[PDB]
Amino acid sequence: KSLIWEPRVAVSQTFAEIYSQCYEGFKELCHLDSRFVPFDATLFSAQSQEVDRTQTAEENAALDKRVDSFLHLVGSRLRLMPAIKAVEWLIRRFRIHEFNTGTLLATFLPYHTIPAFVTLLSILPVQRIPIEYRFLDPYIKSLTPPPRAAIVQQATNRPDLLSAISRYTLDSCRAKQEYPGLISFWGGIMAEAVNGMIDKMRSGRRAIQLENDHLLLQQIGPVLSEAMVMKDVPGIQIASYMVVAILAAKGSLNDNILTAFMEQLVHGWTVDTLRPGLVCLTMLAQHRAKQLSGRVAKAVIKVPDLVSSLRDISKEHQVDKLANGLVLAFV
Repeated sequence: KSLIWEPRVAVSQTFAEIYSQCYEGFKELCHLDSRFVPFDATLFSAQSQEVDRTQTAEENAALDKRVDSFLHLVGSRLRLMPAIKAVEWLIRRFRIHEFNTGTLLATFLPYHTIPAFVTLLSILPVQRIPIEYRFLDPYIKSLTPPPRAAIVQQATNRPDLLSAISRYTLDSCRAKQEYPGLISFWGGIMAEAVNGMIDKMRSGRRAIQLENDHLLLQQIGPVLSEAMVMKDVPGIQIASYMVVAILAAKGSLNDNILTAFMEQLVHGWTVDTLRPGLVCLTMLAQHRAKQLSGRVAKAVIKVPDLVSSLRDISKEHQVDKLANGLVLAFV
């Protein structure tokens, strides 16, 4: 029942004493980032000292929604002690480790090497832990951090967990509460998990390989589609282009799929992602059919000195097929 204090200390603290300590933390977050200020009326108001969750189903839904929004917002700062104190308040007062334990695990997950992660493990109720996170059961029992490699392998073998990681990341993006560590945690997990799923699904039998490919695209296709059109977050777009490049260069995918990706890419790309996207469009054409759609072609020639940029990309990449399909598609 505490992120900071051992049980002997915590049982004797009054809410007045908890609040006064955690509120200093929240007030420090407000000075770093004014987006914290609206929760001053809500989760961190003085009256919250006496709010008992149990005492109202629609209220609890609205509090669950405010808690989840705060967790997304605070996730970028979990290495600071003010952030840990603000979370502690929600844990002590609103018991969010029991009623919001899925959002809370996802918020802390990219910080799996900091001590607060293990402290959080030691107070999670194991039977309220969602199914896609229960690979953490050994690490709760041993009070040691899971290594990145254990998270990669579980994400690779459990669509559940990859999907929870994607959903949390996309929801932060939609609420403009993302941060660099989050984008990078997602992109690297998804890159290696997709690479691991490709290797597990590799077949010498055409029928098996085609089905595997359809299974894989059903798991990860929508997530990659949403991230490729997140125009306010170039970092998530560029991360998704890295995943799509692995699918093109390693994945053995039919030309309707690669074409689908090509068009989703040029639909979402902006002046901030033009070069990395063009590198991606190139690897999608090299691994495809010789002539490309009009969607793609009408967008690709709006790229400032396109021929100059392709000669550059040719330093490290196979560029013939995209210029060829650009050529062959003006008719």
